[PDB]
Amino acid sequence: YPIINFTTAGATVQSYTNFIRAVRGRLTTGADVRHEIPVLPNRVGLPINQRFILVELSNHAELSVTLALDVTNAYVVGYRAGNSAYFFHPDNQEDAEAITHLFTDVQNRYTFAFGGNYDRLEQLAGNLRENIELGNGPLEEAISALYYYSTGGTQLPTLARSFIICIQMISEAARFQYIEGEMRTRIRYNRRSAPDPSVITLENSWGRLSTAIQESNQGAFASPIQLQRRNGSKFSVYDVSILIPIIALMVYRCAPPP
Amino acid sequence: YPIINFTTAGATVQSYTNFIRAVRGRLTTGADVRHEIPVLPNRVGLPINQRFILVELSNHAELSVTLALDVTNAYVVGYRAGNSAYFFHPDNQEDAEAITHLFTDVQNRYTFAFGGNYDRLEQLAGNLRENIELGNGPLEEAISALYYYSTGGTQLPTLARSFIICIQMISEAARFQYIEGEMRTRIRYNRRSAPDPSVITLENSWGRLSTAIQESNQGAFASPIQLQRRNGSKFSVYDVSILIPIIALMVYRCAPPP
Repeated sequence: YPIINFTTAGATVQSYTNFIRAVRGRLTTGADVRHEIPVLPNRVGLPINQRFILVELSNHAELSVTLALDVTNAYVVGYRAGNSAYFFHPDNQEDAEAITHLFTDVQNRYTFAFGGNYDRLEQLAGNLRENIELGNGPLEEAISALYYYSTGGTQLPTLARSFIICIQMISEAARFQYIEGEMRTRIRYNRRSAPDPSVITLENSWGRLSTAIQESNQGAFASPIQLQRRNGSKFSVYDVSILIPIIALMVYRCAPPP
Repeated sequence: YPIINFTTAGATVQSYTNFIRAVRGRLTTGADVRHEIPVLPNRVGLPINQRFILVELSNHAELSVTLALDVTNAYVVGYRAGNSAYFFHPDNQEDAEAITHLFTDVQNRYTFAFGGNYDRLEQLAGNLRENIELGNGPLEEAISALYYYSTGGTQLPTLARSFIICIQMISEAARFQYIEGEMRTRIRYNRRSAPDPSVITLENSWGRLSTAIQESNQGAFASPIQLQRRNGSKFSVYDVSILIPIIALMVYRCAPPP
């Protein structure tokens, strides 16, 4: 499977930008663009040989970890650290079967009993997304926490907090140009901050937006989608136009009409 | 006032294309673009020195006539042929006052008792738009009919039929890329044909479309606009997106929101 590498050591908005750009390029085929927004491959018919891409993250402590992303949704399915492999609980049989093709050479393959959705992970971490700080520093630390879990070194709540960080800085940033933009700013000023309501609402709405756009009438939504501005105020979306510069990838919801 | 010249003598899709492109360039300031579609100047505040542009049409018989277009709507207000000037009946006082600045040097200025809208003109011509043929040949003839009206040579129904032709090949073609496209085809194959339902519906809907677009929610229309395909079948418009490559200019309906 394709591997993309990134290192938090001495990262810059440019090195981070190139990274997210490469991930997007690996996730999508260019075969499906809907209102200038690329759609991810459809799960039905997709061969396993083209089901995942790996992201090898390294940090300043010289520790490495490899995350596995499912190409049909940009979801982090599991990771490899040294000799072990951990996978979130598959939510179906095809998925439980697909992940058997990953990190086939690791000696210890483990499957968590919990899944990788935010609700579960915020529960296991004891903090909400609004409270977990994002930035290069938090990512640097997450690579170590994820790495040392494999050696008895990391606690369950820290494993969960670390995934929450990795998922927003990689998968969420790859899906939304808006969110990747928020990360680039944290990196530029070396800030470390929790995500505001705009980031969180977009994260929560990715699937609804992907459906609304794909089933819009010439780009017009049948019913508006309410989002939030950085200052917490509501803001309705009625057309795919305002989202073109905000959303980068869409999950496959339906075939395009003639 | 700016003058654009066109000659039907030996015209080609290219010479016709350059012409309509030049007219559009004179009509609009570039100061107002709404969803990638230029909006014509607003009548309120517009100085008379920037109220019109003249189109000097010449034909193979070496006859010339100069049409006057109102910049705020691309409407043909009148023409000059030799020593005389004819103006459709102004529908208000500012307009009756504005046209007093045109063809000030002609010796005989006449103002028709009828206006220049299609309904009136189809009545005076004794035929509907669907029945009057369009092409370079029909335009060539219209320049002569319009020219000889000034010398007792043309009959009222022929004057009206000739305006109907000039207006669709100049004003209507300048407003819609779609309609200019239909003319380019007539010219290329030297066809001469009456306009189909698609052309006519677009002509009829220019003002509604200009309002719907300008008052759309992020490009979404509050209520759909029904148009017709070349084969007479209805086709609903819900978003400004499908019109971007169809409509070239819009009449000013309202100020753009923040």
